[PDB]
Amino acid sequence: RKKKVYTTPKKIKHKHKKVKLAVLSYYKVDAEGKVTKLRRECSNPTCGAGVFLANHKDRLYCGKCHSVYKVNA
Amino acid sequence: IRRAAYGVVRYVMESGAKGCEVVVSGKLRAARAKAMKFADGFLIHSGQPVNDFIDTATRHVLMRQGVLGIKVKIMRDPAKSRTGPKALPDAVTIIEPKEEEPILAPSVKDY
RNA sequence: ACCUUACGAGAAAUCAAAGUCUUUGGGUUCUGGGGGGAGUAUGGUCGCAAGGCUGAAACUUAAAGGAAUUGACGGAAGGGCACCACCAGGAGUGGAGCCUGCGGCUUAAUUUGACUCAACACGGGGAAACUCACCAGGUCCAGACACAAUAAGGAUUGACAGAUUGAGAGCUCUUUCUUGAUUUUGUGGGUGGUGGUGCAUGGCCGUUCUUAGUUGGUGGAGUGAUUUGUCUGCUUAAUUGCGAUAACGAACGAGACCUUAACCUACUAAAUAGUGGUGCUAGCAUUUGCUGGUUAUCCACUUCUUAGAGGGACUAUCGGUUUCAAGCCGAUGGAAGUUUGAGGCAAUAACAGGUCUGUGAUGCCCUUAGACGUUCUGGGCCGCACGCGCGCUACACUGACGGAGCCAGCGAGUCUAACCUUGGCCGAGAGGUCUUGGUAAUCUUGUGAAACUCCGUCGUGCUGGGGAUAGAGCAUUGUAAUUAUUGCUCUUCAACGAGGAAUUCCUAGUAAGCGCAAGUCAUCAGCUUGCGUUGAUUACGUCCCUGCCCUUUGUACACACCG
Ligand SMILES: [Mg+2]
Ligand SMILES: [Mg+2]
Ligand SMILES: [Mg+2]
Ligand SMILES: [Mg+2]
Ligand SMILES: [Mg+2]
Ligand SMILES: [Mg+2]
Ligand SMILES: [Mg+2]
Ligand SMILES: [Mg+2]
Ligand SMILES: [Mg+2]
Ligand SMILES: [Mg+2]
Ligand SMILES: [Mg+2]
Ligand SMILES: [Mg+2]
Ligand SMILES: [Mg+2]
Ligand SMILES: [Mg+2]
Ligand SMILES: [Mg+2]
Ligand SMILES: [Mg+2]
Ligand SMILES: [Mg+2]
Ligand SMILES: [Mg+2]
Ligand SMILES: [Mg+2]
Ligand SMILES: [Mg+2]
Ligand SMILES: [Zn+2]
Repeated sequence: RKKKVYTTPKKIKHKHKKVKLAVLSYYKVDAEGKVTKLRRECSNPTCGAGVFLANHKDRLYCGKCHSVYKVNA
Repeated sequence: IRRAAYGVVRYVMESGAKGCEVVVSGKLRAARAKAMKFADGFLIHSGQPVNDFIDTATRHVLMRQGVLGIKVKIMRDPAKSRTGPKALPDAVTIIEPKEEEPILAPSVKDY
């Protein structure tokens, strides 16, 4: 060997380990009524209306199926 | 180490071997390694006879200073073989003729 | 003075005195008491002088010395071997162009090991990616286990689109879903490394040396270390043996052994080997024949093919020559008469020989998450002013080209895969495509190989020798072929006219020519390991050169002359 200068530009950007968020499972809350659901789910063959949908800018995700389910209004 | 190596060569010759030979090679007490040879009896080295009568084996003992190789050569006795050649190739034995007295009188036995 | 004994002596070499000396006394004189300092200082005394004769110490040192032994070496003397030496020769190499390996130069990197024999077509090293170790970059953890911390009102994981990125790595970010105790953050403690050290090692390999060398028992010599055996000579491939003979008798290595090649009308047998017949046929003749084809014609056979068991050569017989012995040389017979040919195996003692990059063989040292781990993308190992070493093609009519003839042996080959490929068809070719046979004495395959042979064109012209270096296309392998992978066509058509000093290999189916198979292999042979085909000249010696071995000898050497 000759040397190790570690020449390359410094790009140490080891990521965020999905930062612990605050209280979750915000379906909706209803004063003396039954709660509807924000973040529409999915008409799948497996997912039994338990998985929500990300609300992005002009698309809706899945999370566990990583497939967009958006349809026109 | 010598206890074992003298012990094993004594055991093989007591078991009826024609010749035994053990080699220990490795670092003993110094960085400069050295081979010991421990022998008894006689052994042949060349020819087809070695394949049939010498059994050989090699081992690597893993000590804390390094690897100690252990060779063992055992010359079995050709007489106790019971399967194949009973003697070395150049062993010749002439059988002693049983010696009897000259007759010096012609006779006929009858029936 | 000499020769022989050894009564005796001695540490031995040696000695008729160096004997009559621990069993110690014939007479007498002189000198020595570890090595240096040192025959020096100083004082005498002799001398013209140069010097002679007497002659210390302080201090310093653990050996200095004698005679023999075994090695190593010698610019000492002899002997003996070997085409990795020469002789008489053959074919070359060194010149040329290319191929390949090494050094150098260059580079981001041109990864590295190995420098006389005993490095350099070597690492089975024919590297497009992988291999791969090097260079530029990007992921991952594949960081066991333990203890702490974090934390089910989430310890942590994954990602759609966009920016980004070589990239459909969410790698990172914007964005917000999903997962659920598996992980995450430290402390230890591990793990992995083609990272270092072969001069820390094992095993393996190479070399001395595949030369002929090595060792006990008992006896003899010597106080002993040691020596003889193990040798003057002859002989052999050979410490192979005859002979001499204080040695006899053996052991390892050589030889024997094992494999292979050559002989077997002797045995045992065979459509996976092969004849001959008899059926069935074809062609030609015609007499009573010639040559083929045929797998269900079947009957017999083993010469040739194959391998089991065996036989056979032992230099047999004769002649010649030699202590008339081991042998050697002719002739005859024989399949075979250089160890019948060729290998495999291969002693004691070695070497700082090579290998840590074959190994889940390894000690220690380093590294271990912006890794020296593993993976992915792209380069590099191939870069070219030069110096070397193995090779290939040639320099030409003992030839080039065209047509025709036309013959081997060693071998390899696919199934849960796609290897060896017959045959039909298309294409100038290289190739494509449809079927088939083969897990193999069955099929490829009589591997119809090349040199060669016969007829033709060339006609001494760098020429129809040579085909380097360039330009266009067509295909094949592969994820990919640009620094052209390889194959084919057309065109371009260079050096080279037998090669200086130097130098290599070789003694009969051998050298040399000529191809083929296998290994590496998806593709690629100018390489290697084997196999056949065609087949010479010269010698049957010697120590001249170069090496190695031995003897005698000298030695103040013994990590041994690099002392
Ligand atoms: Mg060793
Ligand atoms: Mg002396
Ligand atoms: Mg040349
Ligand atoms: Mg190489
Ligand atoms: Mg190389
Ligand atoms: Mg690397
Ligand atoms: Mg590692
Ligand atoms: Mg690595
Ligand atoms: Mg070593
Ligand atoms: Mg004796
Ligand atoms: Mg004695
Ligand atoms: Mg003796
Ligand atoms: Mg004669
Ligand atoms: Mg031509
Ligand atoms: Mg062939
Ligand atoms: Mg050109
Ligand atoms: Mg010469
Ligand atoms: Mg040739
Ligand atoms: Mg002298
Ligand atoms: Mg000395
Ligand atoms: Zn779903």
